[PDB]
Formats: sequence, structure tokens, C-alpha cells
Amino acid sequence: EFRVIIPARFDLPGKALVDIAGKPMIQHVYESAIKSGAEEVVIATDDKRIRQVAEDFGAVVCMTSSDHQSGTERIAEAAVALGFEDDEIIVCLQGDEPLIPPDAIRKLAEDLDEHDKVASLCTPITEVDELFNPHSTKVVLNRRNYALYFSHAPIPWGRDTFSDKENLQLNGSHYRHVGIYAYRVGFLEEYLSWDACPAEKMEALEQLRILWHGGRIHMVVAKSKCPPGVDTEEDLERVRAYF
Amino acid sequence: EFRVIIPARFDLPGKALVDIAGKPMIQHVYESAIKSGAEEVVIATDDKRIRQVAEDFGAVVCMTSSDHQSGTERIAEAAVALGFEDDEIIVCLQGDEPLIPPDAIRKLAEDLDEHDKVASLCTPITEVDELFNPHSTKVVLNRRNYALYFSHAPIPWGRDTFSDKENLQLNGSHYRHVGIYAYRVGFLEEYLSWDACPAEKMEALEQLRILWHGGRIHMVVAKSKCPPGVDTEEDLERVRAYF
Ligand code: NI
Ligand code: NI
Repeated sequence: EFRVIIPARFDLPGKALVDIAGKPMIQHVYESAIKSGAEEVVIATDDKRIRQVAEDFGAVVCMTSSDHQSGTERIAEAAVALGFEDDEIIVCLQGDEPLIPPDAIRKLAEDLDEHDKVASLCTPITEVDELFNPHSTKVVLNRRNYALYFSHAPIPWGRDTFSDKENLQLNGSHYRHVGIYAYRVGFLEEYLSWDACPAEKMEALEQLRILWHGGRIHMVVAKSKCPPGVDTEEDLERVRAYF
Repeated sequence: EFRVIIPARFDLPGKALVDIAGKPMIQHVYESAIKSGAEEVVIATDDKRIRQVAEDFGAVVCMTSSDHQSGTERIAEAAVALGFEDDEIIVCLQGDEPLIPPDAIRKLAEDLDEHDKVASLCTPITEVDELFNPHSTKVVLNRRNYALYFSHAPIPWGRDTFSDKENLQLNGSHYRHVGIYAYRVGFLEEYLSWDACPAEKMEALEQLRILWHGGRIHMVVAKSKCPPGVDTEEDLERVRAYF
């Protein structure tokens, strides 16, 4: 009823295989996908070392092309190689997100199925330090929970409050974006025809491409804690300290 | 073919009437509206001192209600009091913008007329200091120049460049929002039925309400220099120094 594809990268050098409490990161990610109730979970990678490690814990791996460098290109190649029909729901779960609640993965799939193109997940920001951290991605929502914008900048900005952080309390006000999407397979062909935009390149946020091209992304707010993922060595030590 | 309404506020105390090179600010604004080729230019205010000064330089003034406190409430009351038909194009020119090129005012009206709800104007940011100044409003555009978001935050954020401002060059990358809109009168009734949203209150940007409610705002990029307007005493001294 839905399938998970996990794009996993090697060049944090050796990222997908960094040890987290005994298991490589990609294994943690894979386990979250299984527990979600996905019909099938597949790891998509262009790296043979990642293939080896994932096959050795029993994962199905789709080897993708060194040409297809973005996560979504990988997903697309894998989705073609695996034979997914245009009506099938794919969850793209980034290999840098090892701590997404499995129920949230499923909820994301349900959201996209409930409504007749792309859904993604976010979580409340309650700590001022996280809001203002340029490493975190913020997302601003409209009334119906569609994304208006995604940024590293602290948005929405408190015109009269951000200059007084000691009195600043965050109360339903701000959301952090999680690296997971739900897409129908059909959408990936249209998506891949679109070129990049300046904002996506500045922010290094590929999802801005969808907004640039007049597309919409529906957001689901995770009920449960969704710890931030792992892109830096600081992130890795934080996540290792959860166990 | 289009009409300008200028909402003008008194409580910068005494804002609309601050002296700029011999004439109150509101007079400068009014003159830009006349030069635009507007069929009619009307000042909307709930303040009798503003009425007096504007009538004494020959302006038509619509006295609005002390209850109707937002600029758009003023515009709406004035638009009703003046008898504007639902198909008529209103340009809302804020009383804090004395240096908008008259050709840009007209271009904004044309934009809205060319396309079958709300248009607004922006101008390129070429100075890093302006981008990063929380007083300035930034706007992010989609491919067809619709606004995705408006903020005081520096957006789009340069993930890998904002930590190296000495090498940062702004090249078609960033836009500053100007306090001017074009609306058909018809839209104002729908607009006024909408309630505020958290983001509009944090940012103090009323235009976020339109985005919140799933509305769109088409942006025109001014060809000519559009100096920032006047909301603070710093702004006033800068603008006085242009003359
Ligand atoms: Ni507070
Ligand atoms: Ni540079």
C-alpha cells in the first residue's frame, strides 16, 4: 500500500555507514521503514560498500547510477528498476534520518492517499536555540498546512520579539522540516523535468524546486518527538547520546 | 482606469505630516500618485489633522472610522464611500512610501489588469547590509513571480555563503518588498472576511494573511530605483538626505 525508498550516500565521509550504538546509520533508517508497515523497503545507492553492508543485514538494494546524484534521481531510477506503477505511493526516507517515528512514516503515506501530489513531515520547534540555528530547516505553513516556504533562516520572524530572546517563548509558532517525503510515482517524471532554481541552490533545499514551479507540498505535523537527523559530526554525537 | 487610495496614519509620531524637504510626507506620496496617471487619488484617514493638511494642498480626503484601524480597512471604507464598482482597480499606496516611481505605480495596475486578484511591487537587493537588516522586508518569488513568502528574515538564506559575508555578492538573488498593492475592489470584501494568522502577527506583515488563506500575490519588479520608505527616525534622516 506504500513502499519506502531510502537514498543513501557515502561521500561526514562514509555517511550512511557511520556507527550509531552498534549499527550503521542506514540500518537504523531501514529498521524505521520496516516498522512503518511499508509493503517493501528498498535502499537506493550508487555505492558498492553501502550495497554490501545493507545486503549483509538482509536489505533489498537497488544499485543506481553515479550520474543520478540527487536523492530524487536515485529514487526515480530505483522506482523504475523495481517496476512501481504511476499510482503507487512512495515514501522517500532520507538516509540521514534514523529516528523518525514509524507511525509518522505511515501517517505521511496516509496524508497523501487521503488527498488527490507531495506530502512531507515537520515537527514543532520549542527551543529558541534550534529556531535560530542555521543548520535547522524551518517551514512556514498556510492555514491548510501546505508549505509556503522552507529556509535555514528563522521564519516566521518575530519583528518585535527576536531582539528580546530572553522573553521569547515559542508556542505553536515554528516548525522544523524532516527529510521525508511521500510522492505518487507518477509525479516523479513531472518532477524530474523541472530545472533547479536559485533559491534551492542558495538554501541547499531541493524541495524549493517544487514551490518554484508552482507545485504544492502538504505538511503533516508529527505527533511524536522526531529528533533531528545527522549531517555533521555535531549531529552524530547528539544522536549517539540518545542511546 | 485605476484609482489610488493612500491610507495615512498619524500615531514616528505624527507620521504622515513629518517634514520632508519642505512638504509633509503625505504630500510627497500624493504627488507620486497623481503623476502615475491615476484617474483619482484619495487620502483615507481617521485623523482630522491629516484631513486638514491634505485638503489644504487640495487633496480629496475620505474620513474613515477610528474602528477601522488597518490600512486595508481604511481603503475598504473609502472605496465604499467613494462608490467604487467591484471591477475597478484600486492601488493601495501606503503613506509611508514617498519615493515610489510613478511609472511603477502604473505598471502595478497594468499587471493586475493583464491577469485575471492582488499584485504588489518589489525591488532588487544588491547590498548585503540591507538583506541582513531586520527592518527591511524580503520577498521570495516563484518562477512566475508570485510571492511564496514575505519576511524580515534574510531569505533566501545562503547556507554555505551567509557565514562568509565578505565574499557574498547579491546577483538577482533577493528582493525587497515595497508597500504598495493593486487589488480589484471586489477582492476587498473577501479579503476582509479573513482572520489574521500567527505569522502575520509575528512578522507584522499583513500581506501574509493572503498567503495563509491560500491566496496569491503577483509580484512586479520595479525597473527604477525604489528607495525604502519611512517607518523609523533613521529612515526619515536617510530620505531627507536624498534631497
Ligand atoms: Ni514572551
Ligand atoms: Ni561570492
